[PDB]
Amino acid sequence: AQVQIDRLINGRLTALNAYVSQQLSDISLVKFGAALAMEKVNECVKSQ
Amino acid sequence: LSEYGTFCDNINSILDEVNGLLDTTQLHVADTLMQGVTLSSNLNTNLH
Repeated sequence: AQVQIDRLINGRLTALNAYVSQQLSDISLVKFGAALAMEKVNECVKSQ
Repeated sequence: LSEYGTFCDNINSILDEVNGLLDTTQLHVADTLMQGVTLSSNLNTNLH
């Protein structure tokens, strides 16, 4: 049962590593989107 | 490999999304180059 469960663990742990890499990459784009939004608030809304 | 099917679906989906971002970016660059560009119909760069 350990032999079959270890295959499930390696598959599910590999799936979590892939997901965590994806989420790290996506949040970097969200941070740059937020920086652009803050720049537009300051330079288009509060001032011209 | 069919027992690992979600890995290939994710790899294909991520590269398709990445390539969609490259396409969207190229359109935004081309739009930026063309924005406000007005030319005379009389313009002939062989003579001008």
